[PDB]
Amino acid sequence: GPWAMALTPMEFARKYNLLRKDDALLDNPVPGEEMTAGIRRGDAKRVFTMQLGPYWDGFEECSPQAYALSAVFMARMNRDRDAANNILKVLDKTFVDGKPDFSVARPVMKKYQNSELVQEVVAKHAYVLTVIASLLEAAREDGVVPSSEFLWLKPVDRRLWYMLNCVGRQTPYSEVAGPFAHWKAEKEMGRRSLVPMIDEAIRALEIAVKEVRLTPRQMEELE
Amino acid sequence: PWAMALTPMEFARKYNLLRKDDALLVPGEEMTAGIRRGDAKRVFTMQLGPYWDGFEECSPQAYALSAVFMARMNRDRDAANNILKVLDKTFVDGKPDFSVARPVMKKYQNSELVQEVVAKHAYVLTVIASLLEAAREDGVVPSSEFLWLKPVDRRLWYMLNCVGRQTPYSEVAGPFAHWKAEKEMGRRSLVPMIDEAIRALEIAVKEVRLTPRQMEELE
Repeated sequence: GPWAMALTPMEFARKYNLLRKDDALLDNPVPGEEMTAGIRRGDAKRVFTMQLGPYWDGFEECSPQAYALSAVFMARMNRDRDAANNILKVLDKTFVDGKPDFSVARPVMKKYQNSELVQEVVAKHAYVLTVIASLLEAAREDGVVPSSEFLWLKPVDRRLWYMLNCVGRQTPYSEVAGPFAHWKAEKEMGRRSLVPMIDEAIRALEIAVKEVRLTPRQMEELE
Repeated sequence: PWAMALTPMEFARKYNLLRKDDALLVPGEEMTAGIRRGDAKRVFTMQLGPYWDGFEECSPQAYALSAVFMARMNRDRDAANNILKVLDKTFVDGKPDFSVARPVMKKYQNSELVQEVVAKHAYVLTVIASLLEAAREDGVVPSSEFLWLKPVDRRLWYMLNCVGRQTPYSEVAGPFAHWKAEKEMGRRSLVPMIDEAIRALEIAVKEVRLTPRQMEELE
């Protein structure tokens, strides 16, 4: 269960009771749109909002894994691969063994957290997830940083793993669609936002749900 | 969080291998258990896994990592890196593409150095252990280039992470000892040669003091 596939949009919507009878269609049927559910927008706002996670409030307050990965991407932003790789290898080796110390990253955090490029990112994003996404995107200015290199993350932190895997994708997994939409909104607004900006997640979920035909049993099952 | 390799004492409890060791036997050995030698033999025998019987008969994971290691034995880093790059990328998405190994398995399976390994090892696990050890004559090939194996095949992950190590994890002590035994005899052996794993488990269990709670349970 630490290693399941990402939920598809339809599976996400069923897992969180987000499907409804679509009464715009059920009172005004549109040709080429039959046998499709609608989405409960209010409940989806809640769900996407709860994916956003904690506000950024100093790197020392981050999770151990977010801390140590931020340090790597910092080190890369600042063009220091051996600090970056060294953290990658220690976490790799201790992943083979029982549990890792992310504490290997502390010296690199200390050295780069107040650096110009890191301070630009933190200025411009308000959530841990959206800070670190932007930190990954800047570290890929240096070169190659695939999610490969921190494969160990998926069982530790499913959400963080999916957020970081969608950096560079155009469409995110439904389980990180909230912070991804918010990250983009921050980027479009040119500032950090503490107010959740997750509407694009809802619109995309609606659309993805509209592309899937239900059976009649399934249509009657909608409330 | 992450599933840790069992210690010797946990391995021993999990397979019900501890036994009351009699009041007709050692100072400094108060509160220790003995081992059921027969039952441990059967557990280590079962860890050996299947006989090697053609590369087409291996699991998809074993097939592809074997293909990687052969490629390195024959010094084609690129086709080895391509496979690994491709299984990384691909595991990160829904399911890794083991089929990418197929071409590589076809090109080097009958090559001199692979044939020498296959000749000398009777088990899949002992074959691929030796394929990995030989792949390291080319360069560094850590289990860090195949982190994904840990959840796909735990046994194989543990076997391959033990190549280079002097003491194995208990969960692969059988095929580790067999592998050493075959390298020592200079031939493949179909009869399990797993006594070293029994002797190591006994030594390790004797270093661990039990509580009065745990001693009361022994037979």
